Amino acid sequence: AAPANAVTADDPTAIALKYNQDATKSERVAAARPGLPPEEQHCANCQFMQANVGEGDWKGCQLFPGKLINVNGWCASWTLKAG
Amino acid sequence: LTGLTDDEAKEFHAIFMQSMYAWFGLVVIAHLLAWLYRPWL
Amino acid sequence: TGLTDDEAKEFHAIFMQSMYAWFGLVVIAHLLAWLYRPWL
Amino acid sequence: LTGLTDDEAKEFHAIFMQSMYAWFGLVVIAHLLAWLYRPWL
Amino acid sequence: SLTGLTDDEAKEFHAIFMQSMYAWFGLVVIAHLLAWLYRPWL
Amino acid sequence: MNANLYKIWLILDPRRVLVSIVAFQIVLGLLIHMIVLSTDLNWLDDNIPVSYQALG
Amino acid sequence: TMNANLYKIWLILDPRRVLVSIVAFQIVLGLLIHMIVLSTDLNWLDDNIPVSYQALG
Amino acid sequence: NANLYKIWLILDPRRVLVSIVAFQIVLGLLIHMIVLSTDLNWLDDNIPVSYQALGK
Amino acid sequence: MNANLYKIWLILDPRRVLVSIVAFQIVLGLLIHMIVLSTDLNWLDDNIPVSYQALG
Amino acid sequence: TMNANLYKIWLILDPRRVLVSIVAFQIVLGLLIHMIVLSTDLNWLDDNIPVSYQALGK
Amino acid sequence: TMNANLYKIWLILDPRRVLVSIVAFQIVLGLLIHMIVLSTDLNWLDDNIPVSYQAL
Amino acid sequence: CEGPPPGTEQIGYRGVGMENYYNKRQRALSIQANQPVESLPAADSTGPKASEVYQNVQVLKDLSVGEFTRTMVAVTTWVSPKEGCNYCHVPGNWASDDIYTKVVSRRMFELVRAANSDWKAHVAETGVTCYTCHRGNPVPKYAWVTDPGPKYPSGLKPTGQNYGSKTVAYASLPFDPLTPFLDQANEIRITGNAALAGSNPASLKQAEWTFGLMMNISDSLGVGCTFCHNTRAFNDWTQSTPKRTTAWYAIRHVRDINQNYIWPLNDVLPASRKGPYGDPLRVSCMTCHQAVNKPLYGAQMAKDYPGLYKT
Ligand code: BCL
Ligand code: BCL
Ligand code: BCL
Ligand code: BCL
Ligand code: BCL
Ligand code: HEM
Ligand code: HEM
Ligand code: HEM
Ligand code: HEM
Ligand code: SF4
Ligand SMILES: [Ca+2]
Ligand SMILES: [Ca+2]
Ligand SMILES: [Ca+2]
Ligand SMILES: [Ca+2]
Ligand SMILES: [Ca+2]
Ligand SMILES: [Ca+2]
Repeated sequence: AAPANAVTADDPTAIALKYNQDATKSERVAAARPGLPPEEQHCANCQFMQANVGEGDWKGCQLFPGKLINVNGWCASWTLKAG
Repeated sequence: LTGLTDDEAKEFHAIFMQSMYAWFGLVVIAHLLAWLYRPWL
Repeated sequence: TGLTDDEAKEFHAIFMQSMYAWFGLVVIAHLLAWLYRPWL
Repeated sequence: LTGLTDDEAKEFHAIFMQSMYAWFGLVVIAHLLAWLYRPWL
Repeated sequence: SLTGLTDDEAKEFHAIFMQSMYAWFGLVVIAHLLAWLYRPWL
Repeated sequence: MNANLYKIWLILDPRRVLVSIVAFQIVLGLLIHMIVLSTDLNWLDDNIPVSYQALG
Repeated sequence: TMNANLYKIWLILDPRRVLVSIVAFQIVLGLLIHMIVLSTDLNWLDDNIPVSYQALG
Repeated sequence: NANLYKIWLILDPRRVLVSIVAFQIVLGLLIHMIVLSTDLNWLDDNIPVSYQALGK
Repeated sequence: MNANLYKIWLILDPRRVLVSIVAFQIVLGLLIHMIVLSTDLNWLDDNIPVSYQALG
Repeated sequence: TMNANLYKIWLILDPRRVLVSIVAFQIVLGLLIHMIVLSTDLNWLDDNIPVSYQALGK
Repeated sequence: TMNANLYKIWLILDPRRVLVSIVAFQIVLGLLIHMIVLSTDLNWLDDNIPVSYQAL
Repeated sequence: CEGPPPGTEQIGYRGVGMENYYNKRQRALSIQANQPVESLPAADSTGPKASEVYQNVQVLKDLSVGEFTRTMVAVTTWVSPKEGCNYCHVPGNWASDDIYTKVVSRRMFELVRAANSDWKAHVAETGVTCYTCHRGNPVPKYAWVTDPGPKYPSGLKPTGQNYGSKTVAYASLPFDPLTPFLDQANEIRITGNAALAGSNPASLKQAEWTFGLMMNISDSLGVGCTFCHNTRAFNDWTQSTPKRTTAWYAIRHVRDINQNYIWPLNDVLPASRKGPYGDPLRVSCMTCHQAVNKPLYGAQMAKDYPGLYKT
């Protein structure tokens, strides 16, 4: 039920960043990105998610301009939402 | 005109045609294998 | 050429066995190569 | 055709093959040492 | 005899040739013994 | 063909025809292999089934 | 399927010259083919397989 | 083959020996030069040790 | 065709004509292939049915 | 295992033409092998062993 | 180990041609070796030993 | 061996012989090998500037946060797609400069912005991106270091020439023209301006070094000398093509890149990025052009990234 501009698996940027729209099917453990335990890192708590784009579970992301991610996803550029 | 008697030209022709057909046969086997492996058309 | 008809029979016999022998080695060498480093 | 008689061609062939096998035998040994020292495949 | 040596002449030359060749090869072996001791390459 | 095609060897020299065929065929075969290797059909540097230098 | 009288090929073509041409052609061909193969991805000398022996130094 | 010895009735034994000797020496030089041009080079491989390093 | 057309071989050498045709045809055959290969009809580098360098 | 009639090689090949060829080949091979070795790490002339003699003067 | 009949070599190889070739080979070999050594660290001409003779 | 017909272009007046020939099949495969990566979707250009949202932005200050993020995604694909963001970034700390790739990349941003804004006499409106050089590799495939050449014995001084070297397109000309002319700024002109002798001290050996550089320039752009010269008078600007004027500025552009952008990074670059002389991998015509008269066959990539221009 993904919108038309959703980030898709064939997107080059998704490949380089190891994006998935379900963070439990992601490589969050291997990267061991700092700031939280890798078992709690998803899109809803990332600094790069734009809550003012998209709707529902399909919000905007800065790294994916013109596209939408899922709030339950993850990629290797994960950074704690301090703001 | 070539030195060959009418019977010699008959014998050389029989052997020439059978050998050329066999070479063409080898060519066909090789081109089938090549077509199976790498069709070019 | 000079060869008699029987001298052609004898040379042809040794030539064909030798050539088939050479061709058999070529097949074995290509089998070894295919097993080691298949190219198709 | 070369000048050798049939017996001469027989005697030369016996020594030639015996010598070539000795040479080929040495070649295998050298290759065995090369493979033990620096295997290349 | 295509070269022109008789059979005894070909036997005498062979004996002296093989001995000289082995003596040369002896020198070659002795030289390589020193090189391996001085500067082993394998 | 024709029943009297054998008479072609009364006109053309059998020996020269044979050697010309052997010479032509070896040259054509070398030429065609070169032509094919210079096209997309090249079967040596296509990394099929694998690239063996990437294995090192 | 060969013919029974194929041996008569040696009444037309010199068997010695054919032999020397075959030996000459085959040696040339073998040198050419090895160098061709050595110039592709299939090169078996500089492929560092099983190991790179320059890396040992 | 049992009648292979007759090859010396067709091909001059003296030139064949010379051609074999000449061919084998060139081939031996060629093969060494080929192997020395690759990773298998055993002379400049600093094995067992680099002797130029020993002098620095 | 005329009934007495066979009389052409009373005035033109059969062997040269046969040789002349063979030479012309081989040359023309090579010329036309190279020509066709230099146009849009080229069947070698047309990536049809597939590009084989793209398989890896 | 050599053949007893191997001496008969000098009935076929000229001993004189053979001896000159071996000498020439051995001289050239010797020159060739020395140069190849000098081109590698094995060089025994420019290795500054035991010492570098140009440093002594510069 | 040398043979007692080694003197018979002069029944085989011309003494004149051998002597000329030896002095020619030795002269050329000696020039070559002096060349090699000068081109290396062993150079005894440009080593400024015992002193450099080029004054300012 | 190649097969006819070649591609052809007339450069000069008819009969003067200024013509270019190329292989049609190699051109098609080169065009395939110089495809530009499709530009990212446009981002919202509104909101706060990067200068006031992030902690250590020294170059891209005036980009919006969206345009700034878009730029970071783009450079990752152009430079380090296999490694990702953390090729240039300390994990868990985007602001930290405590990794050598970020320090280098910051100067690379200034390099590209200087190229796109100040060197249009060279790069026109096409410009350059990180991709132009890096092509998806952190280390550009066609960077160069000063070439020491073959080994000599200790008693013979290397000549710097008389050797089969790709750098001068397989001539035996002086095989390192990059260091004296595209790094240092040695004089390239040798042709006299007067018919009679008396006022031209240039030398035959200077002619050979210049000739070697022109092989490299020609080879780097995939062209012959007649792309820029009428070879009846190499020195005569009035008979040259406008590409020669462009090439003149490009030489000075390349000098600026190596002396002012690459060389000052030498101490922070690892030893793996340095040549036998300790010099850093740096830039020549080949680095951008890669055997094409225009990088990427003139593909306009920089124009879709406003952060790749000055102020
Ligand atoms: C997709 C591409 C395919 C492929 C497609 C084909 C196709 C299709 C064909 C071939 C054919 C052949 N290919 Mg190919 N080929 C491939 C890869 C290879 C490779 C390689 C290294 O990969 C090699 C070595 C070969 C080799 C060969 C030959 C066995 C054969 C051509 C023989 C010839 O020209 O006959 C010349 C003809 C003769 C009759 C020679 C007769 C011998 C005489 C007696 C020789 C005497 C020596 C002579 C007198 C010397 C001259 C004298 C001088 C003075 C010394 N192929 C790949 C896998 N190849 C052909 C074939 O198999 O033919 C049956 C063929 O039709
Ligand atoms: C990695 C292996 C390399 C290669 C490396 C070498 C080297 C190295 C040499 C040769 C030599 C030869 N190779 Mg090979 N060769 C390759 C591929 C081929 C192919 C092919 C269809 O791909 C063919 C037809 C050949 C043919 C030939 C001959 C022209 C020649 C042997 C002398 C002779 O004239 O015999 C002709 C008589 C015959 C009966 C024809 C022989 C047919 C051979 C057995 C190949 C056909 C089967 C082939 C292996 C099919 C693949 C297997 C299946 C997929 C399972 N090569 C690949 C690219 N080849 C040698 C040579 O020149 O000898 C003088 C030689 O030194
Ligand atoms: C992937 C590449 C493979 C490889 C693939 C092949 C293939 C495939 C073939 C060869 C063949 C040969 N290869 Mg190769 N080859 C490799 C690496 C090497 C190296 C090396 C330095 O690495 C060397 C020196 C060789 C050497 C040789 C020769 C022994 C032989 C060619 C003979 C010829 O041309 O006869 C031409 C001469 C004549 C026709 C004269 C008449 C007969 C003569 C008298 C025969 C003498 C015996 C012959 C030399 C015996 C060797 C056969 C062995 C089974 C190898 N290979 C690697 C491992 N090689 C060919 C072969 O085995 O042929 C049987 C062959 O088809
Ligand atoms: C992996 C790399 C290995 C290596 C791998 C091999 C392999 C593998 C082989 C050789 C072979 C040879 N190598 Mg190598 N080789 C190495 C290093 C060297 C070095 C060096 C400076 O490093 C040198 C000078 C040599 C020299 C030689 C020759 C002794 C020989 C080729 C003779 C020939 O062509 O005969 C051609 C001439 C004729 C046939 C004429 C007829 C007979 C003549 C008159 C008598 C010759 C005597 C013969 C050389 C005696 C030596 C046999 C010993 C077992 C070595 N090797 C390194 C360490 N070398 C070959 C060999 O051992 O052959 C048996 C061989 O197959
Ligand atoms: C790191 C490598 C080593 C080294 C490794 C070797 C090795 C290993 C060998 C030589 C051998 C030789 N070396 Mg070296 N060599 C070194 C440095 C040198 C230097 C130098 C300026 O540094 C020189 C001038 C030489 C010169 C020579 C020759 C004396 C000889 C080869 C002659 C030949 O080809 O005969 C060819 C001519 C003929 C066959 C014709 C018949 C011979 C005649 C009758 C005799 C002539 C004199 C004879 C060669 C004397 C040898 C005596 C001692 C063993 C040296 N070496 C360095 C230090 N050298 C070889 C040798 O000793 O051979 C026995 C040998 O195997
Ligand atoms: C990967 C897509 C990626 C992200 C995401 C990313 C983020 C990022 C941020 C947030 C900053 C600002 C940090 C701050 O608070 O100061 C920043 C700055 C720079 N980056 Fe970046 N970055 C990503 C990828 C990359 C890659 C692959 C490189 C190197 C090629 C790179 C480089 C830089 C540089 C340089 C800066 C500083 C810029 C400046 O104006 O000074 N980034 N990045
Ligand atoms: C574009 C703005 C851009 C970035 C970003 C970039 C990054 C970058 C990095 C991270 C390095 C260091 C790589 C390493 O690990 O060593 C680096 C090095 C070089 N670059 Fe670069 N680069 C960008 C742009 C460009 C452009 C347009 C060129 C060509 C003119 C170029 C060239 C080079 C060179 C040369 C090096 C030095 C060699 C090296 O250290 O790898 N860069 N760049
Ligand atoms: C082709 C390989 C080629 C040659 C040859 C060539 C020669 C050449 C000379 C001799 C000069 C010096 C002129 C003088 O003395 O005043 C020279 C100078 C320049 N060239 Fe050149 N040149 C060749 C190729 C090319 C090509 C393809 C271009 C354009 C891309 C080009 C450009 C230039 C420029 C610019 C100069 C002037 C450099 C300066 O004065 O700083 N050349 N060329
Ligand atoms: C190296 C010193 C060098 C030369 C020489 C050079 C020449 C050159 C020419 C002549 C053109 C114009 C081609 C045309 O058809 O008009 C041109 C164009 C571009 N260049 Fe260039 N160039 C050299 C080096 C470099 C380097 C190192 C870069 C990358 C930083 C670079 C970039 C470009 C770009 C982009 C263009 C296209 C401009 C356009 O007119 O569209 N050059 N170069
Ligand atoms: S940058 Fe953060 S919010 Fe955006 S897709 Fe990656 S993990 Fe999700
Ligand atoms: Ca393949
Ligand atoms: Ca290998
Ligand atoms: Ca070693
Ligand atoms: Ca097709
Ligand atoms: Ca020393
Ligand atoms: Ca002195």
